[PDB]
Amino acid sequence: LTYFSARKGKRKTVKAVIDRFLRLHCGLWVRRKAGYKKKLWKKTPARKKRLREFVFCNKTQSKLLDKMTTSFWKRRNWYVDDPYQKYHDRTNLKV
Amino acid sequence: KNILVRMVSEAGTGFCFNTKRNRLREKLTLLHYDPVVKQRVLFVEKKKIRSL
Amino acid sequence: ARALDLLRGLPRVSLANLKPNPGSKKPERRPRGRRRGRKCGRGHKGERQRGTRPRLGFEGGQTPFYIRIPKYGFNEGHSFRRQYKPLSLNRLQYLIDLGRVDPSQPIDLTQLVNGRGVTIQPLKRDYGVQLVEEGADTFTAKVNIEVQLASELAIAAIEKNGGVVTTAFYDPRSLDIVCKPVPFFLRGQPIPKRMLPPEELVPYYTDAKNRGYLADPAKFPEARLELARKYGYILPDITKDELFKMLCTRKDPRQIFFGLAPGWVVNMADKKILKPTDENLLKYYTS
Amino acid sequence: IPDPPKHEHYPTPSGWQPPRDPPPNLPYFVRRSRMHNIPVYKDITHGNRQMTVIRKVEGDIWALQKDVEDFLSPLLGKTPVTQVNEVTGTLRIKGYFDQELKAWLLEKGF
Amino acid sequence: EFKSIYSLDKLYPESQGSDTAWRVDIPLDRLTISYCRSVNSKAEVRFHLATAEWIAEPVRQKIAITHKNKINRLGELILTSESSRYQFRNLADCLQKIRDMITEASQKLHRIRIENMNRERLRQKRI
RNA sequence: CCGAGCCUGGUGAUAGCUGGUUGUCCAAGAUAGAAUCUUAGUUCAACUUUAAAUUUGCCCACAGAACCCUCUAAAUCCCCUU
RNA sequence: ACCUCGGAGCAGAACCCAACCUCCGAGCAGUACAUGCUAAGACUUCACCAGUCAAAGCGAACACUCAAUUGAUCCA
Ligand SMILES: [Mg+2]
Ligand SMILES: [Mg+2]
Ligand SMILES: [Mg+2]
Ligand SMILES: [Mg+2]
Ligand SMILES: [Mg+2]
Ligand SMILES: [Mg+2]
Ligand SMILES: [Mg+2]
Ligand SMILES: [Mg+2]
Ligand SMILES: [Mg+2]
Ligand SMILES: [Mg+2]
Ligand SMILES: [Mg+2]
Ligand SMILES: [Mg+2]
Ligand SMILES: [Mg+2]
Repeated sequence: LTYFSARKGKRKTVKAVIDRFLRLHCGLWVRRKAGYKKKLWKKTPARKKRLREFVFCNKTQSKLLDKMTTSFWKRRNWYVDDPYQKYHDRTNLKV
Repeated sequence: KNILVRMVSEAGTGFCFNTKRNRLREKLTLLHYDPVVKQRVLFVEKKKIRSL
Repeated sequence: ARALDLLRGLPRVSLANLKPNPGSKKPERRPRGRRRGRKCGRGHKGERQRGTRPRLGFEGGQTPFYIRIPKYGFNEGHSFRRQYKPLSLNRLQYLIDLGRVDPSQPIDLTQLVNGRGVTIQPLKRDYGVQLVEEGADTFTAKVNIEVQLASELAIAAIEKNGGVVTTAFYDPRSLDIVCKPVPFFLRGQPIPKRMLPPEELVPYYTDAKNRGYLADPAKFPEARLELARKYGYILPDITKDELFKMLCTRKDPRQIFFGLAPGWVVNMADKKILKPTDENLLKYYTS
Repeated sequence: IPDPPKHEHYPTPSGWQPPRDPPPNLPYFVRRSRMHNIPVYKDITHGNRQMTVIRKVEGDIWALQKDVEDFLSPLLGKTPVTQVNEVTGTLRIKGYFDQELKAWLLEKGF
Repeated sequence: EFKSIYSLDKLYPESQGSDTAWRVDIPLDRLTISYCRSVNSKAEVRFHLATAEWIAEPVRQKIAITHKNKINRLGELILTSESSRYQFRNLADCLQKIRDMITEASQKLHRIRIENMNRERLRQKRI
């Protein structure tokens, strides 16, 4: 990535990550399963259900995605009707 | 020797499913579940999507 | 203090005497000596050690994780999304109790911001304040409040105590102006008229249930009564209250401030208001 | 910041209670913040180390440490592990006891 | 003082009076309301069904028959909501339950049925 | 010093390759792999280091972990107590 | 000739592990047409990506056989 811009001298976001991932404020990243739109005719209903899921990422994956995005993408957003609003905060988490 | 075809329901319109069919056979008419009308209804083949 | 008594005996504090607080200043490490610098933390010779290690996200040739995942519109129109800062009834009560906001006067965005109860960022696409149901119980305050969004339960809580809640729209420009009036006054430009809600937001602000500012006032009584029936409280009669005039008072649409008409110039230095006289200007500002 | 207005009944609906006049006769005094709240704060470090701090402390802070230990002993069974910062007048406690300590300092008259 | 073309008097000509906006069937006084901190709060609503004049006589009779389980020793109908953090919404659910109860009065089991039928068969003898 | 002259500039070209990388003292510290135009390299895991939180970790005893092929051992996993 | 997947020599007995080699096979097909929807807990080809099993529930009826029988992102 661009650590320092030529114009502003600022860290840049990788726009690929924004197109593919959602960041929850708590630090988790959400993604679609790969190949969920692909060749559904030859796939079992159980497998199709597994594919049609929003899944969280590894610690290592999360750390990668954090570095590849600026602080703007990590801010608390109060969207008017956000389907992922409840998932922004963690409850009853011990260590 | 098999082709993937689209099956469209007569009722609960706008719902369809894909099934494989022998190429040399006639057009399929099936009785399949429709979630829009929440019942089993008749489906007809409209066109062949691909050949597998 | 005992420490000041200690100071009395000690030599005078000078620029010679000073030191940083322990733990504040970590030692700087530099590649000199047996330990810190021979390969200098860089390990054995390779791509990493030469300093030419490939970009973040590159997996050495394998299709990268971030690329492998399909695109989905999680952030499709994040910028064009409207955002509303939540103000709990709990927080509102706290502000009233601590005297940060004045319930005797109408409570607005300016009043909330001046009380520093809420922080509104006009940029970052905040469209104002959302009143939320949190702290509905143990809210005992009679207020005339104007918010951009209000939940059913929050409206019920306000009305139970004999208060009045209204729902208003502020466009980005007027929202900036209303939240920070003093900087705007220093800009020199006359007060603009607040633009009407976008087409999609019009039905919300014209609904009596939401307590919209553009809604029919004749529709308000039965709306209030139905809300009272639902949550099982006797609906207070506002007319009987001596603060009826205060509870009634609302800024009409196309008016940012309570006593200031659009088109007026505030001259703060000499403490005066300048009003246009030209027919064209008056027609423009009134419309 | 405006002075909080006088209420006929305390505590307020929000739960706010003014400091006792005259101040309690104790070796230590805990001063309110600018916003007239008890200065007890939760703290987290390493994402697992949970702490509570009492901040604006004047006088004998060691007296406060002993009293805090005595208060928290029945709740924990064990004596709470604490740090005393004489310089800054701060007392730090391992674990979250923000609500308990706030209530305690309120009843003590701070 | 200032009035625009989008002022409410102009928008709605029939509504002009200030009081018009602020002008004013279960009796809440009759009902007894209690709150318990059971996390979701708990609200309990109790009222004497027999002496409840606001409900119609045949409706009382039908409610007593249908909802006999909720009836106390003293004859008080008790209904409870523990579905919400806010006691407001809990009270609302209780009141709605009362409304639905009145309405329904106005206008798993297979196992039990077989057991009862079998009991009847065994009873088939004379003195 | 011509399989494409020389000079200057771009240019501090690029080099997963070669060579080098400068005070003192102490401490912890070694060999499962996967993918890769990939095996002179890199990314993830494994191991290693630090700090923090909390409870178990290791050693283990009875019991327990398949037939088929007609054979098959040293062993291993699991595991209270200690 | 080979590069991907499945089986045997091949870890004699949890798992994993025999490069190179010597052999075999796979790149389908058949029957359903609820091969609907949803959801505890798990397994996992030593990472990731992928892949696998499944209680309960809703709706039906009175989550197929086969060792592999397969292909991410973009884009159209
Ligand atoms: Mg060394
Ligand atoms: Mg040397
Ligand atoms: Mg190296
Ligand atoms: Mg080397
Ligand atoms: Mg170089
Ligand atoms: Mg050593
Ligand atoms: Mg390749
Ligand atoms: Mg190579
Ligand atoms: Mg190399
Ligand atoms: Mg053991
Ligand atoms: Mg694994
Ligand atoms: Mg292998
Ligand atoms: Mg089932």
